[PDB]
Amino acid sequence: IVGGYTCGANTVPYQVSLNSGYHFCGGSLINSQWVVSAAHCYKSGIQVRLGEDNINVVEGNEQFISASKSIVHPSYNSNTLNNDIMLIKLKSAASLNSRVASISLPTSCASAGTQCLISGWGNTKSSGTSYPDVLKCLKAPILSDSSCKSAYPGQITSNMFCAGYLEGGKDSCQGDSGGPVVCSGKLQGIVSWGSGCAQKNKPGVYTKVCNYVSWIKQTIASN
Ligand SMILES: NC[C@H]1CC[C@H](C(=O)O)CC1
Ligand SMILES: [Ca+2]
Repeated sequence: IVGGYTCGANTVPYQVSLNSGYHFCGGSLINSQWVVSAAHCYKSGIQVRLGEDNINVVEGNEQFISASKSIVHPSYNSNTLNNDIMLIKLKSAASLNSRVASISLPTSCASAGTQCLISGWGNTKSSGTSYPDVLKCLKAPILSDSSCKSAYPGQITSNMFCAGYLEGGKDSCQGDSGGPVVCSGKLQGIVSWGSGCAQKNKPGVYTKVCNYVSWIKQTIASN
């Protein structure tokens, strides 16, 4: 997260870290057994880390649970990142508490201009590299579809939206992939892709979760 702030320990209790020897992506807990992340975060051997603040220090509220299965969206296209969504099942149910909590799925899509919270352990520098260790947060609005498509002509599908600031300075960044965009208490986005971080006219692009709620619910119910 570039241009954000330190969330505060466990203030985003649905935020998870995906770990394969090291943190490599975010995700969002949607019930005690299931996490939603980006399909481009897929790999084998994932451990889901819940209740994290400092990802380099055991602080006492963590739960580390291996994934038993991953399900990439059937229509995911790795070249264009269309349908950049994946479900991860936990081998044992998380113990839900005030610091480890699920986020509700959308009942409808959110409007342009709605303010959202984006969070993650990614790079905090728009030029160069610095990783923060504690969870960073950013308040950012959903941008109009026309401004999104103007920023990335030929690349935005109906399964994507932009959020952030066309003037730059505040954005998601490397290592935030797969993490949440929450608006009005619902998981509306997944950190998906962009061009650089916090550059003018290059906002972050997010998977449009509201298009996937039926697939999420049916997939969880059958797996
Ligand atoms: N600034 C958006 C940001 C989205 C994730 C991406 C990635 O890490 O794959 C990097 C760019
Ligand atoms: Ca920790």
